[PDB]
Amino acid sequence: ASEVRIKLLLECTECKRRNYATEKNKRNTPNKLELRKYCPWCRKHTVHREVKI
Amino acid sequence: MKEGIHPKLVPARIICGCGNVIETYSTKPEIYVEVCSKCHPFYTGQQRFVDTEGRVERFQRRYGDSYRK
Amino acid sequence: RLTAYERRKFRVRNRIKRTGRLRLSVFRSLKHIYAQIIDDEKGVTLVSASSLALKLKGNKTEVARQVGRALAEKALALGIKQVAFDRGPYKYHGRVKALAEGAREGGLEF
Amino acid sequence: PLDVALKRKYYEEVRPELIRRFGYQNVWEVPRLEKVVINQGLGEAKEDARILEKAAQELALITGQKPAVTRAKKSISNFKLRKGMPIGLRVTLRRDRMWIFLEKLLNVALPRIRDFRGLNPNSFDGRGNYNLGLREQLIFPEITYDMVDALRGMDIAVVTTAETDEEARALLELLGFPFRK
Amino acid sequence: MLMPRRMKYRKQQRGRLKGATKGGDYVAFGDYGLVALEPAWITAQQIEAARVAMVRHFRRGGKIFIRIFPDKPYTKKPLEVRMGKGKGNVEGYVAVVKPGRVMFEVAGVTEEQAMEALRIAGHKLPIKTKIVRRDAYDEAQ
Amino acid sequence: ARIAGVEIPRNKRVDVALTYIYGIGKARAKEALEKTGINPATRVKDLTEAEVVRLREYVENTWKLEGELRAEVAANIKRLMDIGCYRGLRHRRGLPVRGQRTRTNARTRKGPRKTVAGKKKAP
Amino acid sequence: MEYRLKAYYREGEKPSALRRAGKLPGVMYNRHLNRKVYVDLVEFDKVFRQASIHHVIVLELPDGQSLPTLVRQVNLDKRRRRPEHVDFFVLSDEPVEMYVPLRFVEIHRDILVKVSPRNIPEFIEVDVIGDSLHASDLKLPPGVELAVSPEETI
RNA sequence: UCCCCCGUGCCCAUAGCGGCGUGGAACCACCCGUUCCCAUUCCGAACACGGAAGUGAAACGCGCCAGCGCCGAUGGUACUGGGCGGGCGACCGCCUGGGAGAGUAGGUCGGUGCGGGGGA
RNA sequence: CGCCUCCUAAAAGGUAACGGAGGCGCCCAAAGGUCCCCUCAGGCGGGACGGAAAUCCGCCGGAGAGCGCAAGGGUAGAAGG
RNA sequence: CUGACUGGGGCCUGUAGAGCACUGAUAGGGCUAGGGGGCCCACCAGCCUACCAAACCCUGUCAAACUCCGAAGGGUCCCAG
Ligand SMILES: [Mg+2]
Ligand SMILES: [Mg+2]
Ligand SMILES: [Mg+2]
Ligand SMILES: [Mg+2]
Ligand SMILES: [Mg+2]
Ligand SMILES: [Mg+2]
Ligand SMILES: [Mg+2]
Ligand SMILES: [Mg+2]
Ligand SMILES: [Mg+2]
Ligand SMILES: [Mg+2]
Ligand SMILES: [Mg+2]
Ligand SMILES: [Mg+2]
Ligand SMILES: [Mg+2]
Ligand SMILES: [Mg+2]
Ligand SMILES: [Mg+2]
Ligand SMILES: [Mg+2]
Ligand SMILES: [Mg+2]
Ligand SMILES: [Mg+2]
Ligand SMILES: [Mg+2]
Ligand SMILES: [Mg+2]
Ligand SMILES: [Mg+2]
Ligand SMILES: [Mg+2]
Ligand SMILES: [Mg+2]
Ligand SMILES: [Mg+2]
Ligand SMILES: [Mg+2]
Ligand SMILES: [Mg+2]
Ligand SMILES: [Mg+2]
Ligand SMILES: [Mg+2]
Ligand SMILES: [Mg+2]
Ligand SMILES: [Mg+2]
Ligand SMILES: [Mg+2]
Ligand SMILES: [Mg+2]
Ligand SMILES: [Mg+2]
Ligand SMILES: [Mg+2]
Ligand SMILES: [Mg+2]
Ligand SMILES: [Mg+2]
Ligand SMILES: [Mg+2]
Ligand SMILES: [Mg+2]
Ligand SMILES: [Mg+2]
Ligand SMILES: [Mg+2]
Ligand SMILES: [Mg+2]
Ligand SMILES: [Mg+2]
Ligand SMILES: [Mg+2]
Ligand SMILES: [Mg+2]
Ligand SMILES: [Mg+2]
Ligand SMILES: [Mg+2]
Ligand SMILES: [Mg+2]
Ligand SMILES: [Mg+2]
Ligand SMILES: [Mg+2]
Ligand SMILES: [Mg+2]
Ligand SMILES: [Mg+2]
Ligand SMILES: [Mg+2]
Ligand SMILES: [Mg+2]
Ligand SMILES: [Mg+2]
Ligand SMILES: [Mg+2]
Ligand SMILES: [Mg+2]
Ligand SMILES: [Mg+2]
Ligand SMILES: [Mg+2]
Ligand SMILES: [Mg+2]
Ligand SMILES: [Mg+2]
Ligand SMILES: [Mg+2]
Ligand SMILES: [Mg+2]
Ligand SMILES: [Mg+2]
Ligand SMILES: [Mg+2]
Ligand SMILES: [Mg+2]
Ligand SMILES: [Mg+2]
Ligand SMILES: [Mg+2]
Ligand SMILES: [Mg+2]
Ligand SMILES: [Mg+2]
Ligand SMILES: [Mg+2]
Ligand SMILES: [Mg+2]
Ligand SMILES: [Mg+2]
Ligand SMILES: [Mg+2]
Ligand SMILES: [Mg+2]
Ligand SMILES: [Mg+2]
Ligand SMILES: [Mg+2]
Ligand SMILES: [Mg+2]
Ligand SMILES: [Mg+2]
Ligand SMILES: [Zn+2]
Ligand SMILES: [Zn+2]
Repeated sequence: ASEVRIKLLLECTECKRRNYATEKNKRNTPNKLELRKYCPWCRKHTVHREVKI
Repeated sequence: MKEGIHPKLVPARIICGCGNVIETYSTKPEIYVEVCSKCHPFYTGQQRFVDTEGRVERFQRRYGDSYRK
Repeated sequence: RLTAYERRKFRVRNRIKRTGRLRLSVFRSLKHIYAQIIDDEKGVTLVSASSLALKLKGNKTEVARQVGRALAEKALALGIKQVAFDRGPYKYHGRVKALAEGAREGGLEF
Repeated sequence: PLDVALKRKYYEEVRPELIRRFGYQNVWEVPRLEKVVINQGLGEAKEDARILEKAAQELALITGQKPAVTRAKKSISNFKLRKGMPIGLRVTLRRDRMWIFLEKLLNVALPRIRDFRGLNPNSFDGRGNYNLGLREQLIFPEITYDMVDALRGMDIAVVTTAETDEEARALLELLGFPFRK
Repeated sequence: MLMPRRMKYRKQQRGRLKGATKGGDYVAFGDYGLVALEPAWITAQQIEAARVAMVRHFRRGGKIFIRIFPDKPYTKKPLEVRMGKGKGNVEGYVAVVKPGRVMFEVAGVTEEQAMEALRIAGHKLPIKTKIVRRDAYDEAQ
Repeated sequence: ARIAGVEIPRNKRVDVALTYIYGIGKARAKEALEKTGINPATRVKDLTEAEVVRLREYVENTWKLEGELRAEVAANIKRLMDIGCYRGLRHRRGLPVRGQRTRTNARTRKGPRKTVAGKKKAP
Repeated sequence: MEYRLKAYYREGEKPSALRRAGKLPGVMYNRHLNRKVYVDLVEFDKVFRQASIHHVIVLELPDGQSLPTLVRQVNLDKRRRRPEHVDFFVLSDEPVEMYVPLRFVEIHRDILVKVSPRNIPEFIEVDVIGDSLHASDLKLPPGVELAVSPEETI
């Protein structure tokens, strides 16, 4: 990690729990990350959005 | 061939100044040209045009043998 | 010096062999199509089928589907059920694909 | 396939003569055209006017075939070149479209060349293929002064089944390639 | 005097002097040679001293072959320092020479001239040496 | 490339337009149009392709032009150098050939001034 | 040529023992045979110093055979500069590659040649800063083959 | 069982490179086409489909040849486990058991398993 | 002064000195998953601008290229494109 | 009864030695792109080079961080004393 390469949380769009930690380069990828991910609460795959860590 | 990206080749007739006519295929239906194989100096015999000169010089000069003997 | 043909043949076959299933290999000539189910551990062929042996002629694809059915018929009879399809240098398409369809149609599992 | 004047000439006039000149024993032993490859070296479009679809479209007009792009294999400081930059157009002509292009080339294009006095006898591959370079693209019949932004030249590869220079020369000569010596 | 034009590594560990020479044990070029009887690190300045001795005896005549090359860096700490603090600086170059090695050969000169020259050369070396003549044994290798 | 190897400018008169060809001065322009019977005052845009080829055919066959003329001019200069007369020597060093002074001027042949230090004066 | 030299057979006699008693251990072989032999050192030394690998040496075996050989290999002792081992190559009718001396009428004392044993020469003449010749141009007395590359510099 | 071809393995150059020669009935390839499925950062080149007039030219298969490559003894030596001596040292020697590499002789222009098609 | 690579290290592992040499404190949303396809550097020859080196063609070329960064190992029957 | 040690057998290894196929070092000679220098010449190219210049070949060598090779031994498992 660094200033350009930040740490981030992935929040399930449906039930709103954060389920995943990961990183991105906010210069290369300034958009909030959106990834389909299995949500343990919803028990199904859901679009997850980047959230501030 | 791939659809959409290529230009159609159609029957076409290319016409030269020397009255030559060429039956071929092109993107354009009819095309008019200043020169062709049939009339180009290098192609036709040796049609040496204006220059028969070779080159002449120097002692084609002559004119004459007048300076005395 | 290897050809793209051989590399492709080596590549898909190597991947196939690792699973350890019996190998349904398929050869496709300009005229004909051949299939033999192979035990790579014993290096032995258990069952075979081909357009040439069955003396079929016609639509190459339709012929392919038939030799596929033929292979399966002899196959289940020998107790053979599961298999891994080896397309080798060929795309999974057309004649090769029709043969695979015939083998499946016949009751082969893959 | 279709009838093209140069193609027919190859089969009825050129093929018998070649057997006469060289005495092949097999109908495949005798020289053939394999393909013609055209290349616009370009790279004038490396940075400035970073896309010249103009050269592609005009090349598409001449051949009837849309060229594919070629990108830099490596970065080169001196050429102001970054690896992967679009710096060329190449189109591969085979079969009818090869004949048609060669036909107009020999009949009208080469004669249009400035101060043209025949091709270079020495430009043979050594392996029975030939290459020639053009500096203007207006030399072709279906390209005119009105439609052009700037002069672009090209490289032309004519590839034959002939093993040797001697066989390939006779073929190209018999087909109508005009050589200076 | 002789030394490697460039090197992959600046310093080498000292290592050993066991055994007879690996090779170079037969006359290769000239007629007469000088062969080592004892193992040593022969220095660049030693090699050059022997060569120039030979050169002077010939009055620039004849041909001299040098069949050893000093490619081993010789390291030494500066004077009056203590042990440790890294390896010393490279101060010269040596050639590892084991018994049987033909160090020098001469040719195009009389037998009397070669013998004496090779004798004077031997006196510049820190080892016992022998003078040899080319043999069928040499030419057979 | 309309004629000869060059594209003479449309929207100007033929007699003028022909001059843009290397090897045709105004004099050969007037004579070519007369000999082929085309109006000297007609804009290039407004010529029948019949007029075009007639004018074209004449001009190329009557005189040597463009590249060929340049080549023939080149051979002449080359000849002078190789023999090599004083005239040929002048072409070697790129000085005037026709007896002009070189203490001054001659800039057209010599090119831009390569200024150089002069002679200093006392104090 | 030619030279003759007494030879004897050995089996399990130690090489060190043989050499300590003045004998040179050796082997003689060809396509058909291979035998463990030894020769007297001082005698061998007399012959080899003239025969070398250029001229034929005939081994008078104890069993009465008189076999035609070429010396193919002589292993030296690097420390003492003395021969440790000899390889006698038994000649037969088939062509052999060998080294044949050169007489200048020099980077090469001799030259490598594939010649029939019946036809083995003893001389090859070469007619004579920094000009030189390349083996290709050589004399080549009948039944003889250049066994190098004609590029090779003499 | 034996010969040929087609698949597919195994040994991993004694199988390779080159130079010759040979084969189309069958098989295979090239080939004939590009309607159809599918395809080309362009190209029916490739991938693919429909074919069967032609040629074994290319490819492939099969033979020959040792120029190269590859393999490679026997003998001898280096080194050495273990046991002993010598030298001020650098280092050297003996006993017993093991034993290279290089090079020499030489060898190789493959061997073999299973299935299919054809032939005797 | 912690970590990585090679050597030292005495052919298992491990093995020291203020011994001989380098590198890390990052990075990538594609530089990750999978499917399909493709094969390098270099050398000679050929080709407008065009060069030692841009892109194009042919022949040779088993890996000497490439795999973000040190080094080593691995690797085209791909981990490379 | 498994132990140290020992017999047999399998597998793992890259040292001693050697070698030069890789990475580098390297002596003499040949053949050779860029020339140094050269009498010429520049109008435009040529020829020698008792010298410094890749690759290639021949002869001959060197290496802890080179290996096409490669021991004795060593390690480990099994059976046995
Ligand atoms: Mg996480
Ligand atoms: Mg990321
Ligand atoms: Mg998930
Ligand atoms: Mg929970
Ligand atoms: Mg965030
Ligand atoms: Mg079409
Ligand atoms: Mg049917
Ligand atoms: Mg079928
Ligand atoms: Mg298959
Ligand atoms: Mg015929
Ligand atoms: Mg040529
Ligand atoms: Mg060709
Ligand atoms: Mg035009
Ligand atoms: Mg030490
Ligand atoms: Mg000292
Ligand atoms: Mg020291
Ligand atoms: Mg220290
Ligand atoms: Mg020191
Ligand atoms: Mg030594
Ligand atoms: Mg001394
Ligand atoms: Mg003496
Ligand atoms: Mg004018
Ligand atoms: Mg004046
Ligand atoms: Mg006697
Ligand atoms: Mg001796
Ligand atoms: Mg003696
Ligand atoms: Mg020999
Ligand atoms: Mg086969
Ligand atoms: Mg098997
Ligand atoms: Mg053949
Ligand atoms: Mg034939
Ligand atoms: Mg063949
Ligand atoms: Mg047939
Ligand atoms: Mg037939
Ligand atoms: Mg269609
Ligand atoms: Mg053939
Ligand atoms: Mg051989
Ligand atoms: Mg050969
Ligand atoms: Mg060997
Ligand atoms: Mg042995
Ligand atoms: Mg021992
Ligand atoms: Mg001991
Ligand atoms: Mg022993
Ligand atoms: Mg022993
Ligand atoms: Mg033994
Ligand atoms: Mg051996
Ligand atoms: Mg040796
Ligand atoms: Mg031997
Ligand atoms: Mg044989
Ligand atoms: Mg072979
Ligand atoms: Mg086989
Ligand atoms: Mg055979
Ligand atoms: Mg087989
Ligand atoms: Mg069989
Ligand atoms: Mg059968
Ligand atoms: Mg049968
Ligand atoms: Mg270790
Ligand atoms: Mg452990
Ligand atoms: Mg990556
Ligand atoms: Mg992907
Ligand atoms: Mg080139
Ligand atoms: Mg340009
Ligand atoms: Mg690499
Ligand atoms: Mg770095
Ligand atoms: Mg017990
Ligand atoms: Mg135990
Ligand atoms: Mg034990
Ligand atoms: Mg033990
Ligand atoms: Mg060693
Ligand atoms: Mg080396
Ligand atoms: Mg060494
Ligand atoms: Mg050493
Ligand atoms: Mg080592
Ligand atoms: Mg070996
Ligand atoms: Mg150990
Ligand atoms: Mg053990
Ligand atoms: Mg064991
Ligand atoms: Mg027990
Ligand atoms: Zn949820
Ligand atoms: Zn015309």
